Amino acid sequence: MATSTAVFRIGLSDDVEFGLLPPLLRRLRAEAPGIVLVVRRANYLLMPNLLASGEISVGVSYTDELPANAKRKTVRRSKPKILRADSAPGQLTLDDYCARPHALVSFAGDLSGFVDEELEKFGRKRKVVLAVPQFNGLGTLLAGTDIIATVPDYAAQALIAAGGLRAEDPPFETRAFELSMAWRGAQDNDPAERWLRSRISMFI
Amino acid sequence: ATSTAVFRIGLSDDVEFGLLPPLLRRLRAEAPGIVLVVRRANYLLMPNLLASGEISVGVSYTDELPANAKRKTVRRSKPKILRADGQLTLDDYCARPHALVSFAGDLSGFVDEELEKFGRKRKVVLAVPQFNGLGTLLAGTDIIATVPDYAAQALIAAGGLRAEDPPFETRAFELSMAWRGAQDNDPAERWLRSRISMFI
Repeated sequence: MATSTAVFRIGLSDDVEFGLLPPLLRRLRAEAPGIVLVVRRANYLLMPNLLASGEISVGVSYTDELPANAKRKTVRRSKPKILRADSAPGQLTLDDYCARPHALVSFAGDLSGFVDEELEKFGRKRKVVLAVPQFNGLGTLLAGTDIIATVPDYAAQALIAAGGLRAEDPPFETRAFELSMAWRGAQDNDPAERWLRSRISMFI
Repeated sequence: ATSTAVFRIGLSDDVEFGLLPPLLRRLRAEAPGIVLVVRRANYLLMPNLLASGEISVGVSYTDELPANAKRKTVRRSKPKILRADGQLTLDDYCARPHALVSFAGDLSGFVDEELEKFGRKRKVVLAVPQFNGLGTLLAGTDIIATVPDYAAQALIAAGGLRAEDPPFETRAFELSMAWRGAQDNDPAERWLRSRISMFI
């Protein structure tokens, strides 16, 4: 692989890109200086599209369902986290949660999510005032407001690292998709792709 | 001011990164009850979201405009070079490795078209979809990136990088706001386009 000038196309969740990419880039550069990396944005909705269409060979993303012609590997289990920016003492109760306005990380413009689906089961609801298509930058949008966001704990970690937010366990149970490495069945055999995937796994 | 309506806007990665926070602060200050949906769309994907009705207004580099649609320039082009290592000469610029940001999966960008006019070329070694975290990405490397000035301002504010003017020029980073002609009369939509235009 040292003499390779091949171009590689991978898909990454926007939060995963912060931690995975810098150490990864250094490894491929040092051992395969001719290879070019193209990173596409990935989420659990675009993930089957990116694989089935050929836009990426492998992705590291939150994943829900994948095409039948796709292999996958869990890289990290997720639990939900509440993010807030106000200064009120104490953890949010369920009543507090349902009364405050919410920011939703929605990858296709929906104003409701799985949290709303779960709250509806118990006859409760919430008001979403903001839908954003990514995780990063969310702290700049919540700052100085009482808007709260419900995100996977991996995204929460990166957003807490960005500063200005508090993280807590939600006052109820909701979904949190796994972080996965997923690739298409055809490329399980490929040595160049096996090599890239083994290099990604060296850092996550 | 008392509006509680839902607005759906499309923004490229550079605009969502550097300009959405000031825009949102101003939108919420005037109309605290509005609901905002932001869709991510680069300069090639944007027109599809406008034609399909997924958004009512988009902000991106100049692209294809669907039928019935209108556009207006909202910010002039001012690119900046970012570096983590004096000012870079043109020969240094064409010799350093380049990271390309959010060009829909391609290995070419606007700068490649500009350099060709001098019979020059560059080497793109990396393509990423986001501007946030570029500092930690270029840290300890000779890789440079060429971003719009509003993205450079936010990235320099986080520390670790230096920003310079490029050794050539380009209108290619001009921001244009596009919308459908059917919504050209909606007072709520025209309020929104008015505020986007003002707060650039």
